[PDB]
Amino acid sequence: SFIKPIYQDINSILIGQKVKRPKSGTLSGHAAGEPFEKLVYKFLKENLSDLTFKQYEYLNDLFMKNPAIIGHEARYKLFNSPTLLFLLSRGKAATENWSIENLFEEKQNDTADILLVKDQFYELLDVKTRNISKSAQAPNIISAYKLAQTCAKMIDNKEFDLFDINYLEVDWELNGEDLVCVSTSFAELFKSEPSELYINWAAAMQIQFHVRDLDQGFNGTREEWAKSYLKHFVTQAEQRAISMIDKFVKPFKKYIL
Amino acid sequence: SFIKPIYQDINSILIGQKVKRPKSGTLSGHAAGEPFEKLVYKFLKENLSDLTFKQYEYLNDLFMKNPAIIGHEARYKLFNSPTLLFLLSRGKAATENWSIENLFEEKQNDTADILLVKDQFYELLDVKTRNISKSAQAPNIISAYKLAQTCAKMIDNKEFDLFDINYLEVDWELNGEDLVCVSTSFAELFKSEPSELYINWAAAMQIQFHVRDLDQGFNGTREEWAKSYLKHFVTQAEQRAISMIDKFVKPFKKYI
DNA sequence: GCCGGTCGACCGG
DNA sequence: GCCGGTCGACCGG
Ligand SMILES: [Ca+2]
Ligand SMILES: [Ca+2]
Ligand SMILES: [Ca+2]
Ligand code: NA
Ligand code: NA
Repeated sequence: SFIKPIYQDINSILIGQKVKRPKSGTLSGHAAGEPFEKLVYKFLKENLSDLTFKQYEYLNDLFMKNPAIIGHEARYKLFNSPTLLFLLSRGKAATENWSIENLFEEKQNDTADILLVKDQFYELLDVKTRNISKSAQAPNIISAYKLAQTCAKMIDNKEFDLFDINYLEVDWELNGEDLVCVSTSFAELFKSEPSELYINWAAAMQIQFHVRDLDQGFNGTREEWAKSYLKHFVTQAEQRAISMIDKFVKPFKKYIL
Repeated sequence: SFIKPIYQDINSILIGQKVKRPKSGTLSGHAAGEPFEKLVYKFLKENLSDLTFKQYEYLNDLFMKNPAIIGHEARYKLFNSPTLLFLLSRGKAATENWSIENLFEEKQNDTADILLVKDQFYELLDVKTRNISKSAQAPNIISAYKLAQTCAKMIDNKEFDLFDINYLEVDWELNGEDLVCVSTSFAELFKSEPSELYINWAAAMQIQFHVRDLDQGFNGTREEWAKSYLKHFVTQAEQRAISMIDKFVKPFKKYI
């Protein structure tokens, strides 16, 4: 990680940073701590200025550093990596229409919140804000499906030393007429036991876990991670197939016969 | 519907309205046109003050005119309807610790945005916002599961005349800073063909469609709508179990 | 004390 | 038309 070494510099400037609350008055979903994510990034941009990039920010530069390139085919080859492309790309149309006049904007679908790149190594940073004023179910981490594919693309293309997926939990609470961070948590996806990783199918097939509680004792290799997770996914997919019928079918069959 | 009769009147007030954008970043999800639901409730309050209630505002009122009744037990009996309870009631410890000094607030998973009650009849209205500046996918209408549960309850209790679930789509487009409502659409769930409803399992098993495109020509009994929906629900469920395997199993089995 | 359901609203490598 | 993932972050009728 490119943040791990300065987690204390970050964690510190965070706790106690009174930030105005959303003018909307819902504090749910994106609006929840959206301003917080911005807060985190802004710091990196000033500390690790050379490695910090917003996912679209990276893209716009990537394309702009190669102006003599056009079309989707050519612009995709600029990733020099299938996996890393499947995680950061935009889509035929969006890619083909890119321009210095029609840049890329933040897309709700984007895999990573912030990108940290250096020495041909990428760190996909996804921050999760958590309202400490209450106790709720584990946040959405990432799509198990998009994770299963990323593993396939890793195994097939043999790319085990290219990127990392790390999370930064930002605990906040309501105080007065504005929000306030009260603590933080960091963890590395590829450092946790894959087999134990929880997949919430209904919840957009997302993996769910509080960063604060994520274990980090995986001693195996990266290749060993992918292959191990992909096995966990399938198993859970099968198990879910059955349970789905046992829960959304059986108890209702007495209304159609 | 207590809204329909004056749809044209609401549709005229909303068009033109504006809402300042948040942190000036990704106006999506709970942070998108969300604020427009606050304008629907407002105008609805001004023209139907005796029937407009935030689902929580309503519950706080119910309990407030029943000082004698305390405890989750009896407090639930205050709904006088299982189904509606499954759709409006709050948690156990929540209804227990309720006091005029600890009222209900906005819950993130509350079935409705607005509740229009009148003469023992309810209208669970769910407002939908949308940036028409782009051809986007259809929004989450409601949990297909929660719906199947609702119908099943409607048949166990014969409650085929008590509530209606309707939707109000409000389209907006960015204009400098604030977002300005440019259009509107209204539609009644229980009028659409319960069999042509699209269940997106990966998307919180939510029913998905754009209000402006929902068909309104069902010509059966409410009892029929339910029976049908459960037949359509149970079917799709089986089909999903099979689709999963061929999409999250076979293409990944080469890896072990 | 183990687990997963719901709301909001997004385009198509 | 039609089909369907994905990011965000929420507690118990
Ligand atoms: Ca995030
Ligand atoms: Ca709504
Ligand atoms: Ca299309
Ligand atoms: Na994520
Ligand atoms: Na809904």
